[PDB]
Amino acid sequence: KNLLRNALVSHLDGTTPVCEDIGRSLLTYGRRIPLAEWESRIAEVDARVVREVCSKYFYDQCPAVAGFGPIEQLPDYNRIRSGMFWLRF
Amino acid sequence: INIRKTHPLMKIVNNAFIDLPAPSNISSWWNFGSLLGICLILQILTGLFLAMHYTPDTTTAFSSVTHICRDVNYGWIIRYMHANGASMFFICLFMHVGRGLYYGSYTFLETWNIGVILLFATMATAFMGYVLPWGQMSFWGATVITNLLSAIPYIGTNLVEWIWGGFSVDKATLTRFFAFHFIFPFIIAALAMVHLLFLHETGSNNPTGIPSDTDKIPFHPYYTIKDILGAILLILILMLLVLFTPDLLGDPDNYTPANPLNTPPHIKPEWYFLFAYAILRSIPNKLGGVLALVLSILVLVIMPLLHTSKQRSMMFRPISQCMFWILVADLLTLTWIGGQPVEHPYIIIGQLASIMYFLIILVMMPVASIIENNLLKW
Amino acid sequence: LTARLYSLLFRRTSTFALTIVVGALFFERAFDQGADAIYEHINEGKLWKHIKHKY
Amino acid sequence: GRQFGHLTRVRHVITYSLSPFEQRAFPHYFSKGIPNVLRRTRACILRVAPPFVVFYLVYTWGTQEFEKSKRKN
Amino acid sequence: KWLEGIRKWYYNAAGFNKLGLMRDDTIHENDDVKEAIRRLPENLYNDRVFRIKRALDLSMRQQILPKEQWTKYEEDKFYLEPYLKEVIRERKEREEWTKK
Ligand code: HEM
Ligand code: HEM
Repeated sequence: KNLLRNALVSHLDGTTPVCEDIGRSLLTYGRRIPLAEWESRIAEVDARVVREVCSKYFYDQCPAVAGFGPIEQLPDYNRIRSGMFWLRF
Repeated sequence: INIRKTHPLMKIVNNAFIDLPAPSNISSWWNFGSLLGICLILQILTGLFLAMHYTPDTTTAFSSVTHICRDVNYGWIIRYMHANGASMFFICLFMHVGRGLYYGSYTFLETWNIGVILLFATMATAFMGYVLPWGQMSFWGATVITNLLSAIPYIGTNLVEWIWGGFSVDKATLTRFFAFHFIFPFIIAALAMVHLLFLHETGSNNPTGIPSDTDKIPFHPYYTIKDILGAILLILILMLLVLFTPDLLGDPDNYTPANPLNTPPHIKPEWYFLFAYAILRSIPNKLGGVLALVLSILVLVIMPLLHTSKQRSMMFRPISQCMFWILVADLLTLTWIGGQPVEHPYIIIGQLASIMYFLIILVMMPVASIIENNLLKW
Repeated sequence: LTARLYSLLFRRTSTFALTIVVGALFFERAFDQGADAIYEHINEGKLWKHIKHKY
Repeated sequence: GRQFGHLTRVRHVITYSLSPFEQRAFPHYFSKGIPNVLRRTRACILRVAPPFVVFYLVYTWGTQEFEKSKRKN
Repeated sequence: KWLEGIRKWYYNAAGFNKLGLMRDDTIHENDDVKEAIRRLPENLYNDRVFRIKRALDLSMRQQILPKEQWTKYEEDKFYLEPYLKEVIRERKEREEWTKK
């Protein structure tokens, strides 16, 4: 949460990145989110929401892999999948 | 980081079973190695339960086997698993060797020689096992093969007096055979580990014979689940064979006490030795026959030193392929001639089949090989 | 309908192993009764429970 | 022999693979696999047969010769 | 001569044309052939490894390419023969220098 606060503040620096954030917010969200709303949604998450979201999105899903270069010693895709879920290994 | 790459045992397991680069080409013909290993430990287990219920006294050996099959709980399924698991053990042995020959994997010297030493150990082990029940066929086949060892002048006469324990197969011969049958599968397991070591040092093969160093795949969980599928197939085969007609292969004559005077006229060992037995009696000499048996397995030694084709495989040389399937039909011919006693048509075609065996494997593979060498502008 | 069963009893691997053990003893019960009913049906008559009931 | 990584040097290759869950287990199994196994059958059995049919005929012929020795006596 | 027909029928039925493998593709590899594979230009090496990788895939699935992609005896492109010649002649040179 602290890194999210400080990085979002320093992301809101100058005028050109901030107005870029303005345009990208008014396209998708339909609005620009105030920084107090950002800080409120930061404080509205503790470890419970974090482990639920990691349970929904990370845990035992089907990823997409892009490999480029000297990638022969990359494990094959079934190794990634059978390492994706824990039976506590 | 991980236990698997920093622990001295899981380094070995990681380099044998997990990070082993497997070729992505092998068909079900390559499944017989893991099936031989699982049959080996299953034979160890069933034999060990047999050893917990067995009394090697020759007067009471037959009764002991009887009490195993009757009053010890499940002693009949353990005994039938041991005998017919030995049968399927030699079946998977023959498919393993036929794989390693026909798909040209016998370019390797040392793994092949270790395999042949394994063949000697398994043949002697299975014979000692077959002698152990102390039945009629066991007793007389023991006498026959002991005398074939006595066939050598000047070198082996005291050797056979030594393995006799006396005048003939006495009780001491039975306890010697119990001990060697009871130890030699562990020597088989150690030499199988050395077999596996030289293979995992050099590398596997593939159906085409092309070196597959561009398409390696991990061993787990591809061939692990593939060999478990092969294991379930082998288990259903062996359990059908021991739960519907368990006397499909074993001799009916071997269920009598060892009458030391009879020699019933339909004497033969079990089917797996019979083609090795067939080369013997279709050659009109004692010493020439026993030397020809030894030279049969030594032909299996020699065969990597006669490869003069500039391919590795036989997947692409169809004339040599035809000759090899002729050798297959000749093997099963020798098996059936070993399955029948000595009669005049059988004498004719027995000499025919044994001469054709030696003449194909000694001579015909280099002839078809040099035909295939010249025939493709080489 | 399969997705609802995946949501219930296929995610945490400890409860997964425990519930397939529960299903394994369930299968023990059903399988022994199935084998006994089938084998007695193909051997109606010549089984010792019949003759012993008549003794 | 050794592990991955140090085996060959291959440029110029791009490989596509799909997740096993998205695909079916048997996409057109019987409707393709039976012509495939008949094709593998047709591509081999003329190389397979001339040992085995000759073996079976020699088996029946030597069987007839032994039986014919045991027909008159 | 009819022996050309023998070789043509033989290459037609000899398997490796069906997978897309030329004459230089199913070679047994002792150390001489490994020297010959090392002594190769880059793009021909790349064509060799691409044919091999496709052949490994085809022999895995036991699937054979269509009639449009087989190689015929009219178009047997053989390239590995001179390098193989030179390595054999050098090995015979070393044998002569040891038996001279
Ligand atoms: C080291 C573990 C083993 C032990 C302790 C063991 C022990 C025994 C015993 C006590 C018998 C006599 C019981 C009987 O004949 O029915 C026997 C029989 C036999 N064993 Fe083993 N055995 C072992 C492994 C093997 C292996 C690896 C083979 C080869 C595949 C083998 C092949 C046989 C054969 C062919 C018989 C004869 C079966 C018969 O004629 O009744 N045994 N073994
Ligand atoms: C004692 C019984 C034997 C056991 C338990 C055994 C076990 C194995 C195992 C586990 C493998 C590795 C998996 C695989 O097959 O690729 C293997 C490979 C091999 N074995 Fe054996 N083997 C036995 C007998 C033999 C014999 C008698 C020979 C012939 C001399 C032989 C020749 C080979 C060869 C050539 C390979 C490598 C084939 C390839 O690269 O694909 N084995 N064996």
